[PDB]
Amino acid sequence: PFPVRQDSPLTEVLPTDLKTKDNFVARDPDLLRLTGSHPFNSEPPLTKLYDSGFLTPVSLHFVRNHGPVPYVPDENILDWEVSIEGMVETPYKIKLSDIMEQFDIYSTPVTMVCAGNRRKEQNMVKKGAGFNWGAAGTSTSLWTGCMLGDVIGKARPSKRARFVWMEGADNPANGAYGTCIRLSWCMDPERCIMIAYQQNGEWLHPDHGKPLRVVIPGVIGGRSVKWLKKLVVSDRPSENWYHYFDNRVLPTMVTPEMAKSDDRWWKDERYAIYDLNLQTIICKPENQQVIKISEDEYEIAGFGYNGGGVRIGRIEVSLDKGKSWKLADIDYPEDRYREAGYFRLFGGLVNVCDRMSCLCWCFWKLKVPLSELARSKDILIRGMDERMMVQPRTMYWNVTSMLNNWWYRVAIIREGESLRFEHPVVANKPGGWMDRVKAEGGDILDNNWGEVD
Amino acid sequence: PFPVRQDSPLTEVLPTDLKTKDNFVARDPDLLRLTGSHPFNSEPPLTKLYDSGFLTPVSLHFVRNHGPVPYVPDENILDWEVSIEGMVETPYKIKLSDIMEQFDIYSTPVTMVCAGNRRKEQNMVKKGAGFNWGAAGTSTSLWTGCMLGDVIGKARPSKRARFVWMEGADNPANGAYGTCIRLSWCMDPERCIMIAYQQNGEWLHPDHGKPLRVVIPGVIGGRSVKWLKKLVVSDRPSENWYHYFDNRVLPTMVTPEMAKSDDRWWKDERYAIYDLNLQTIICKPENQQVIKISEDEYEIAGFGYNGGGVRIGRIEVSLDKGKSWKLADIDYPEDRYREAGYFRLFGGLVNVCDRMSCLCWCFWKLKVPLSELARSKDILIRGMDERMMVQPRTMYWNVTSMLNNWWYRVAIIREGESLRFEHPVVANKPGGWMDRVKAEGGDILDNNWGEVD
Ligand code: MTV
Ligand code: MTV
Repeated sequence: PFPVRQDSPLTEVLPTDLKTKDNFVARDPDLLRLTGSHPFNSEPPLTKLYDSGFLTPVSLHFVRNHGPVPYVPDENILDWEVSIEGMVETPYKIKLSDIMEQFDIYSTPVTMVCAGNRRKEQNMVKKGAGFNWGAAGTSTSLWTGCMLGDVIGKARPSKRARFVWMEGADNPANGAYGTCIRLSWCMDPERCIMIAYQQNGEWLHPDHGKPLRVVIPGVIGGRSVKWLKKLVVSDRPSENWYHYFDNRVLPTMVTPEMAKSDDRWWKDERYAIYDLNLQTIICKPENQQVIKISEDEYEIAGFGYNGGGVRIGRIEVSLDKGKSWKLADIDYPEDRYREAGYFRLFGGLVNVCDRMSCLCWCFWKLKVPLSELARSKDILIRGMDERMMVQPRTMYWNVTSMLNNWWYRVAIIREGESLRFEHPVVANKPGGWMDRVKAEGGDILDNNWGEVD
Repeated sequence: PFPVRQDSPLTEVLPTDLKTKDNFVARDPDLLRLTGSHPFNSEPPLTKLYDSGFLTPVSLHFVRNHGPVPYVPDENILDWEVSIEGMVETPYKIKLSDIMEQFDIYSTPVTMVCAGNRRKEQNMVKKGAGFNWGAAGTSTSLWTGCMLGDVIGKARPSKRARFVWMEGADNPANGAYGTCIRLSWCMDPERCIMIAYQQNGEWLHPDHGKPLRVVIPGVIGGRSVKWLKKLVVSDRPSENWYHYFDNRVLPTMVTPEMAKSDDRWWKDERYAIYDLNLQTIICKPENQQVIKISEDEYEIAGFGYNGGGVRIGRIEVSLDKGKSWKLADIDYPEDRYREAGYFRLFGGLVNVCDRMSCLCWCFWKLKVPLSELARSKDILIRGMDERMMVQPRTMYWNVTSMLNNWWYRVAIIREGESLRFEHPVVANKPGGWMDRVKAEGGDILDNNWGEVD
């Protein structure tokens, strides 16, 4: 009735991982390494992400590890303990077995996305402090677990409390990875924030937080803390190093030099990222794909996602550099779950039907004549949400190069009787229109995306 | 400790109103008529809106009446009845006196804004179906009343219910003005949706819904139904004519001719406006203001507002056509109320302190050297919210020309030793850079805002 998937979890640790601190972690070879062999930060290839459909296989899900994966022995897992302390009436410590036994379990489709997705495009303009991501720093899954809200609810947060700090078990360079989320979001059924212990029917792979993680829909991955150990109800935001010095969109005029040499650019919550911005990405045609000109339709296609559970109302494609726009047909598989009423899946209640929010990505398609693309220099795509907030033409360059959501552009190159298509960049190799434009010497932030007229 | 204001309510009915169906309505002469003498749709002049500060005087508050104001005798007011029916357990009818006596009362600062604000700018490009608004289709007030949520709560909405229809007592051309809002927004303390019977300490003026109206913060005025009579809890959106055929941002490529000749462009909720988009507006320098060049700072200034209670994180000004940007200093008087804890005002609880949302506009300032403006063709301004959603460069032209939130541009005209400044348009007269550009024959949607280089 709606998408469901569980695959075989991988066994083979790859030679590259055998040589590394994560020597016990079986990882899909198709994932594209972005900080070398370790720590593991990866995205699937864009075509495999799209071709997988609404649900990304666990093994192709993107990984973002700031440091090494903490070793977790399966024969002890159920006793994995999490601490609920802070501005509560009744602090307590709960183990996973007791999470499972005492709280209502749900299973829920959730798009995850990294703050960094589409970062390389920023890097091509001006190299910042972050490693390249392509456009596939997103993956969608079914997550099974309880509601953070219920766990936190049980300790009786005080009236002055505003934030739930989360802290993991891992040990990145600057210590335990930790950040926070707002308390009332935890309490809001529409946001549906979980403590998850399964993903696409399987107990968590180590890269995805085994045994236990927070998953915060409509919010950057950065706030979905893996290998969860502490939850601290508080009146103010986290003071973890990783809350301050990562996952912020600093004002465009702030330079890497200014941010290195002034701590307090990082100490204003106004630049701290929670809810994602609206992104739309073109997947068909693919990077470097060639197609013979004819009188036929080609189905341009992609996906889009948004923040705060706000639905994307329209996706629009221009072949004339944004002078005119064509309305794409959007598909929202989350509505399949919504339409379907209550189900039990992987031992959890499927209750999207209780909500109106869009916690997941969606897919769009638009057929145009190959002959219309023949007369075009590019495909552009943008989305607008139900707040009538649209993606910008202009790039918002920022130090961490996060949340880069300016219109995604695929260049159309005429070659005799065919067309070749270039995406902006490939995640870990050259091969995009941006690579070309750098060789030509174009200013990518000019009004023609750095190209010649 | 925070802004408070109550003024004398006006008595004098103006000659123009004496001649009209609204012959009993005392109206401020400084307001600018936008559909002639009647129905009354007006905005204050931009400088008076800004100069009034955080709280707009009631008399200068903007009015949007689709038709005539229903006559309400003060000596009966308390018995004004409202009907709570629909998918509830216990339908009931409550009169105002009993609203006041039985529900908790609150007093709350709320920015209102019309869907149509900044519409003329769209009209200058291509004339649509809506009457010109300038940039002052917004006003901020203290509103006193109960929570829609509590009223609706008392009837016990059913589990399948998703929407609260609202219907007024007035009789526009197509009958009772009605629309809706989502039920869970009604239940959400952060949204803080009221049934208000006072405004800046005074019982409601007739233009603002006397005796009773809904006020929905962070949402377009259109959903804040005046002269309230029915509330209908329902599983699906309103079917009022005014819900369908007003207050929608139809896809840009949809023409007035296509929308006239196809009903169903208006029957997709995805284009129905609720939460406002992010707007920033420049108020200083004013329209046509002249200033002598010197080595002095000038304080560029304005306001901004956003939807869904999402704070505006940054306001940025460019003097170089958006190549570089300067960070403005934002002031948020709503935080004054937040910081201040619990108070009683006009018989209502001031409890912004309970919330983290921004339901109100904010003010920004930026000092630049007059000599830097001297070398510029324009001031541009944009904002970005805490969802890292920024206003667009590009205009989103649409049939009703609503929610036009592309960067607001003030042209700088060099005249010997002074500078003259032109805002895009004046609400009800010529006098802007857009008027000039139309006389020159410029394409306002081109990359130089229709101007010559
Ligand atoms: N404990 C912990 N350590 C991390 O380094 C860590 N990184 C995260 C980021 S930062 Mo980003 O907004 O820079 S995307 C993202 C993800 C991704 O989870 P995945 O690896 O399961 O896809 O989990 C977040 N949770 C974390 N939790
Ligand atoms: N009963 C009723 N009739 C209206 O014509 C009507 N118009 C509204 C609109 S449509 Mo717009 O998004 O086209 S701004 C706006 C306002 C403005 O209220 P004000 O006149 O008190 O400022 O109230 C809304 N509520 C209404 N209520």
